[PDB]
Amino acid sequence: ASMFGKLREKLKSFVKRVEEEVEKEEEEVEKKGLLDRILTVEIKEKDVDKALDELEIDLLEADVALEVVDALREKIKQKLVGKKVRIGTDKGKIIEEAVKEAVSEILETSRRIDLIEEIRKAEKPYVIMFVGFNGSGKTTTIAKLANWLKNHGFSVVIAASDTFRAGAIEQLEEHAKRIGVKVIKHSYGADPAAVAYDAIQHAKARGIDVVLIDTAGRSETNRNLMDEMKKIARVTKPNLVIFVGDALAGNAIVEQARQFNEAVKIDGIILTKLDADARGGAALSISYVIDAPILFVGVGQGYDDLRPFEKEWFLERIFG
Amino acid sequence: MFGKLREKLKSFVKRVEEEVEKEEEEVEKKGLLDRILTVEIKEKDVDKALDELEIDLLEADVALEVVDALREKIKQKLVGKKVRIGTDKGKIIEEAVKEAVSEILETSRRIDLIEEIRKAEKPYVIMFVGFNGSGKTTTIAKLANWLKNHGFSVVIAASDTFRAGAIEQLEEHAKRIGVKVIKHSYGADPAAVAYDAIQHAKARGIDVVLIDTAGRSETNRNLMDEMKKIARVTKPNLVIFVGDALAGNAIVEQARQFNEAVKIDGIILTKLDADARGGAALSISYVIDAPILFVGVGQGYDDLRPFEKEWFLERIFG
Amino acid sequence: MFGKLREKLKSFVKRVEEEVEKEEEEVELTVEIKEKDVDKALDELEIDLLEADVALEVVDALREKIKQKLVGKKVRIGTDKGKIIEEAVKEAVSEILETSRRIDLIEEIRKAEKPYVIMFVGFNGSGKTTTIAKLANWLKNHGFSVVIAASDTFRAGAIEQLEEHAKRIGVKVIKHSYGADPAAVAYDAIQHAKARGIDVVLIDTAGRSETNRNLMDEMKKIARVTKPNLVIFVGDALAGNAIVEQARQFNEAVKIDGIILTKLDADARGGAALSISYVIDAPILFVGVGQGYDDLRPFEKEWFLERIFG
Amino acid sequence: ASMFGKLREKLKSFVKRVEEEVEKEEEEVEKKGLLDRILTVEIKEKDVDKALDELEIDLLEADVALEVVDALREKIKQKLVGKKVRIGTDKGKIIEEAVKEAVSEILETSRRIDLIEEIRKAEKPYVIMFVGFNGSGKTTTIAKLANWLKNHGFSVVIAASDTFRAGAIEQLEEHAKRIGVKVIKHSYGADPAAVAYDAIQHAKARGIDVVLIDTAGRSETNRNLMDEMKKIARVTKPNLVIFVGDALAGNAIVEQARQFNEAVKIDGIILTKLDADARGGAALSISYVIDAPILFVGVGQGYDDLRPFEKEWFLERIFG
Amino acid sequence: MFGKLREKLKSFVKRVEEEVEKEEEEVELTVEIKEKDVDKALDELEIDLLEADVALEVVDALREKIKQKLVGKKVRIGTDKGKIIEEAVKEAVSEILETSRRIDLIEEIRKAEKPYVIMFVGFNGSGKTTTIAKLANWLKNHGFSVVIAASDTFRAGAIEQLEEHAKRIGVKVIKHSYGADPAAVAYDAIQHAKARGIDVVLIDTAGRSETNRNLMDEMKKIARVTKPNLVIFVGDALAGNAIVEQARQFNEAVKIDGIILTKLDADARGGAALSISYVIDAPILFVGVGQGYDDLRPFEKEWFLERIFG
Amino acid sequence: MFGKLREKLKSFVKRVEEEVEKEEEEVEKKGLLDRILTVEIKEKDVDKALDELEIDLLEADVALEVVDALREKIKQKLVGKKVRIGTDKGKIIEEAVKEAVSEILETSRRIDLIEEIRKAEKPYVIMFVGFNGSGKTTTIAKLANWLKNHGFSVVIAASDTFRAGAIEQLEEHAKRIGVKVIKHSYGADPAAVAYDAIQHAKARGIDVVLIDTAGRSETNRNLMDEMKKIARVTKPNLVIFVGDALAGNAIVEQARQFNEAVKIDGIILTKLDADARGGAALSISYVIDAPILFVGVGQGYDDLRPFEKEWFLERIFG
Repeated sequence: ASMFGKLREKLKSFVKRVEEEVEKEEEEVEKKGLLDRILTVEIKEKDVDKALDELEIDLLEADVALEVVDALREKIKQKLVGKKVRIGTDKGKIIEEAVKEAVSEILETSRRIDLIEEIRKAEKPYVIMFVGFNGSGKTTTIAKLANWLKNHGFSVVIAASDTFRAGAIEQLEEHAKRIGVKVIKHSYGADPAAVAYDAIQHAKARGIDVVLIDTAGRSETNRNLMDEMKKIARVTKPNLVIFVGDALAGNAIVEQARQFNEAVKIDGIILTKLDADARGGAALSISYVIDAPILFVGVGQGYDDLRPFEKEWFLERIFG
Repeated sequence: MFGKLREKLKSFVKRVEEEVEKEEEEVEKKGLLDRILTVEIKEKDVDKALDELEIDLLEADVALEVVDALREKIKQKLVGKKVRIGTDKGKIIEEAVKEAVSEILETSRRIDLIEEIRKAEKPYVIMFVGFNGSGKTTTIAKLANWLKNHGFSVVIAASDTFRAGAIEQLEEHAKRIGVKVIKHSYGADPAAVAYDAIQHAKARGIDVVLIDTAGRSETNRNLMDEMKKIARVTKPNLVIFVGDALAGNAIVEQARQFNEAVKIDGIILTKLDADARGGAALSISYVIDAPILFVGVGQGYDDLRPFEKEWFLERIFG
Repeated sequence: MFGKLREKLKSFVKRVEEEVEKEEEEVELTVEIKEKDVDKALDELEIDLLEADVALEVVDALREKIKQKLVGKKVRIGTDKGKIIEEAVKEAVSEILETSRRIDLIEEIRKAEKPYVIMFVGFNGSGKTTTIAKLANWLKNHGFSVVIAASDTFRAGAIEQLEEHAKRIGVKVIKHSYGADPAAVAYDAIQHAKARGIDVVLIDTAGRSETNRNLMDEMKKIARVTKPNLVIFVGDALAGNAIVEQARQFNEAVKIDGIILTKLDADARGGAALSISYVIDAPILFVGVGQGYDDLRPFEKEWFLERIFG
Repeated sequence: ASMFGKLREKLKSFVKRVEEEVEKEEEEVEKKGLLDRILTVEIKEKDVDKALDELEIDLLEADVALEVVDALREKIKQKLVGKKVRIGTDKGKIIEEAVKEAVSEILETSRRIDLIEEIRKAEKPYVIMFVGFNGSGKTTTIAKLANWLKNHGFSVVIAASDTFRAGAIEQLEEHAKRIGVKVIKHSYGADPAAVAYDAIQHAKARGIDVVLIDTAGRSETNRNLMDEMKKIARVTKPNLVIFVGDALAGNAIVEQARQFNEAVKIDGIILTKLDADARGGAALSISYVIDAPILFVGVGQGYDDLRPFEKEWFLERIFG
Repeated sequence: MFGKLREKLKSFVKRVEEEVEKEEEEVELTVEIKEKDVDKALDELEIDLLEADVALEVVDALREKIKQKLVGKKVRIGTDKGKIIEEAVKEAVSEILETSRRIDLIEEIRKAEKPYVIMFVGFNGSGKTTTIAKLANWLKNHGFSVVIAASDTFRAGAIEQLEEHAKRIGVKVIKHSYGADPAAVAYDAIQHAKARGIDVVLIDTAGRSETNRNLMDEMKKIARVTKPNLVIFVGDALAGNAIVEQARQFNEAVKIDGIILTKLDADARGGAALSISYVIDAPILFVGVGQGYDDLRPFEKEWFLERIFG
Repeated sequence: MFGKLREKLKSFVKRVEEEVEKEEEEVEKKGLLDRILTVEIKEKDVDKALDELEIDLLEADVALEVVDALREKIKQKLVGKKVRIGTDKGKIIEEAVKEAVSEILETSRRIDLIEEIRKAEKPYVIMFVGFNGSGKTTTIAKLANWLKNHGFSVVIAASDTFRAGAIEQLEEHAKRIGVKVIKHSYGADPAAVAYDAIQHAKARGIDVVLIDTAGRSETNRNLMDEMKKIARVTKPNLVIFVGDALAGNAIVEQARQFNEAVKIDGIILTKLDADARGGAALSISYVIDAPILFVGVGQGYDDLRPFEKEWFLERIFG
């Protein structure tokens, strides 16, 4: 549980800095003998500004996207400046509350997504396309989501559209064998869209609820991964596009999502290896940047270690 | 040769046949054979088969754009069509497919090379684009020969300036057929060399200028930007994309890339005689909306042959 | 130096001179230069210029100017045609070097609310790191306080070199740990300058992409964070087959305000140096003509023209 | 503790196969009515040979070096063939005992090394050179060994001869700061041997017991990592050369050690991330191939998670 | 086909013929070829052969043989010099193709305790995978049972292709999971062949290093595990600037017993094909002269010589 | 220029001085100044300083072999040496260092180029080895000029067959000084071209053949094997390694690699005038046991200058 340790440390450091400025403000009032007229201080811009400048530095070093750093700064500044604190109250809690609110607001996307609700109301099959670079944990995630879907009453078939990774496909089939879901695949190096469109036809004929599409995570010979993704999305017309990312790649995940998003619009996000994320700045940033909710998080190597995302659990982890 | 594509078009016909058969058996059931002599193909008859054809065609390297256009050209040529109960549906259905494929090979311009040249103010400038290993260099030698045998004078610009090997090869074949090669020093500016060739052609009253271009980015780097610069400077009458037909997994995407930089007027496919798949070759004209002008069906100078849509269709449908 | 450029401009002038003489000797009070006198020479000039790394855009603008100055120009018989033609050409070249805004660095710093923030862009090997040290020295010698941000965070070597030079000339370098966020370091440096009333902050930036993401995006991020007063492209004049394309690329991401060309003194072709300002629409501010600190010289259009013609 | 799971599974499978052949042999005796004359069976070659052929296949797939596969086969064959088993005894235990012995014999190197004993008897400083490719965990290991050495009464200095990795050096110094040991370093890209020779001079003058040399784990521009290692070894004349390897790189660790060994002779081995090794074939093979004992193993991310190697703990892990 | 080789051998013959005629016409019962008659032509032959991909070792051996056959040779006046010289040259070339042991494959299989194990070595693109299928077909057509080990474990594509061809010709392929240990697969295949009384096991191997370790080491490991009856190098005849070096490399790790050259029919230079057997000291066993199964032909020295001379 | 090396040799002298001073102060203590006029340098006086010099020299790019040889040549030139109490030790100590450095520059053969050529049976064949960017090509042009100005006829073989750029450059400079360049087509066999050059020289009675060689592996590939093949075929009288002196982190290791393939007889260092470090330049002759023959101290033809050990020592010790 050194989880989000670096983010937590920088937010903690900000709170302390401001707290100490507020404390000087109180002592000034006490010293000047103003206690016969005033028992509160009003947080001023000079109490926060340097602390805000250093938070910008610290958060950028902690992998927080610039956009999110700016949104956080202004929310906090707006919540604090002019805020009245009575001498002898816990100023730390008042300051931390503003930060916590700002962070919580950062986690809001213009759409929450109830996966089960979305599938139930939809004309079957409900088609989910996965995007992401190799190493993100896409393949395992798809098996785990299949398991979760099945455990919730839905039938599922998987399209192996990662056609050039015979290893990944073999893995995919072993897991799918173990959970009783079918994998549709063609020959090595097959056309990814044909494979997926095939899995869709299979789903229609056998009345399967959900089609999950495993995709490639690198470009093969002359044609962009992004182009291939657009072609799969044109052919399969997904109900939902999920971006998969490795929480440990703090230096790349937001940018990876940005690249995919420009090609095929992301509806939802899944973060793997989150339990091992000792930093947290990227994970905190991604929903905001892509304006898409995090649907699931990987917190272990077991099938039940793919958990639906809960905002409050995430905040608990950041703040303690 | 095109066997794969032909295998797939063949099985689609078979599947539609089986559905039409059930349509007839259905008429049989209601004991209406005594008064109804025809059934009309319904969408329910072609639908699953069309989905299967989409799969099959994508796996055979047919571009998405073309697969979608084919589905609709066919789906609409069959649905509502009346067929005679008891006859062989095979001819009829295959006919519609054959038509759809034929329309797919229609581009918005046809190009009569000799006619375009004669009417044009000399020199007529032709720019070739394409990646290396598609036989661009040899193609340019062959096309030069062809133009001469039709009475045009020709000069070639060696604007593939970083490939000394290719340039040597080019001068050989050019000396062999009595055509001049204009070249500068190693690593010269491609546009400068081609512009130079053009001034020479004006001065000496040459009919045709062929610009041999690079087929890879140099260190500087970008191939597409280099092609843009050459087109800007030389203002080509005609831009021809050269591609190796055996590269079914690439050739269409190659053309798309060049097309975005400099608009392609015509296509030449090499090694087409050896193409036993044909999805890409079938796709390229539609995707780029440019006619295939010649095809390479051998290693002889006279194996670069004017493209005929009809020969192409025959090869497909056997 | 600019030898190749000079040789081809000279042949063009002599080529037209012949046609003009050959028209003075067609009369026999004035002779008029005609289109037929400049065309073939212009076309050959185009070939020659392209071979000397002159950007096409610049080649075309030169054609246009030379043509509008010469065609229809009437000159007295007996006069020196070669010199009149060359003067036209020289005017054309001089206009090519004229940018939509000359820039007085010192004036811009003084009239600006401190700190004046300069962001450098360019690829590695362009002399960026050394150039920043020299510019810092120059700025100090005109009585400005200076601080340098080591935002080239993945090159421990270049940062040591920077710190050594800076120490010599009494300039502080701000740096974080290895591979730090470049925008964070620059922002930090700016907060310091504010706190210390420093006049100038120089931002040293990466010159390659990391196992990470586009150099171009990184530059945009830095620019957003620091809101530079001035953005300066650094380029190596010997890279005639590259620098103009380099600057186009950068200019696309973050608008360039001025150019510094290094190793200019060794440039014996010059087409690229002649082109770069016109193409990016930014003045050349300093040129590097040696390895000494005083070898980063403020740029003079005149000096450049003299090197080109004679 | 899916630790060494794949190796364990293949050895288990071998035991079962032979056990079933022995069981048929017993039933044959019982069936033929020979119980009035014989109450034991003698394991024959035909009882083991196919099982031995499949063990060779299985062990090669489990990353066991060929050399070790051959040694294991012959030891087992020799222990089993002609072995007398009384009907009604536990044949499984008898067969497993032979396998366990063979495996244990495989772990014997012509030298065990008592590190503390070696340092105490030596003219100070005792110089240890580390070799290994990047990603092996060399740098962290050196800090941890420094800690262990210090906790055992020895003073320690570290040479930063990994001169081109400013990141790794910074890490190295943070850890060394935390445990109170000095790091000697020069400028970026400095000569690795000069740095190490410098740390040795420092050690002589201040009477430090141990010098640890952090080395590069990749070739820089034109000159082989192996050449650089030979040059460091010529200059520093180490008392001990330790090869560091990432237990998770089952496909490479034995070969990595082989390459280094040919250049500078390895005295001892350290395996990191062993606790996470779900295979075990390489770890089992390395001592034998290089004829060098494993001195320490990494079983966690804490400083006390670098543990002295014990053969019996290793066998316990393999067999259960 | 072998055109380049033919052209240069022919010019050498004609060059010496002149010197010999020019010596018949110096007498006037016999004329003796002298060193001064062959030297300059030999030196020019050396240049020409090196340019046609003939290995230096082979060029030198040819010099030696041609020289020992011609110098001091006395020929009757009136005789055809060109033909006598050419016969010498032809003998030299023929000896170059003679290896320290011709090999009768069928005989070796029959007289050997089954299974006879063949291990193939070579780099990707040499036609190894296709060649193994064709060799399997050939072996079956002579009444041997065959099984193939898919030890090229990191190429899912090539293994599918293999399995397709093999299925056509009634041959089983043994394979494990993706990226399996190559030696393990081959050993497995051998245990099967034993169990099933199969005559021949063909081992298909990798033709590049993985994110792993040297192809050459992998080949040694496989050879140790399988103790091949025969090791066969496969090479693409069109790779004249590579194949001999390829075989040297392999031969160094695992001794090669024989060679198969593919695409031989398209080879219009031939220097490498002429060289490979002499250099590695192994016979060429089969040549690929087309895409049909019957286009893997047993190799005939005579056939090769006829293609070279006429 | 060589400032780094000079900085380090300078500080070693200073450290030995300080120790010798303590030796004298020690004599002072025992009140023996009245009868003893000299002290002899002991190993305890040079030891720590020699360890420091090892560090300093390694960091300055001095090869290990040379650092070790220097330590011993010095340690043995100083230990046991008597110095005069009260004088300046600086001259004395520096003298020993200067000597050690001088011996380090001694190779087992000296090479008089003109003399070796005159006595040899023509053509005298010289093979150049080295990696690209070390100025091999230009060096060969300059050396050609020099040979001519000393009355030798020269032909050059263009065996750098895959670099059309370099070959053009070479022909220019060669035409400029009236020397012939023998070349074949692009990508020709280097040994064939050089052998060809040699036959030409015999035929036309040329004194000297200079073989321009490749400086990188081609796709085939190996550079060293290619050099072996060329030496085997051409049987060089002399093999010269060319290296850029500014590459202090590489040049010695480059020479080692070539030396292992084909034994180097002499060395030419380019851009030496710009070398402000000098550890590598100081090291190379010893490591390879081959004399530096010429040095490049400028861009002029006459800036390729015969090497003089004495000039070199002066440059170091100022």
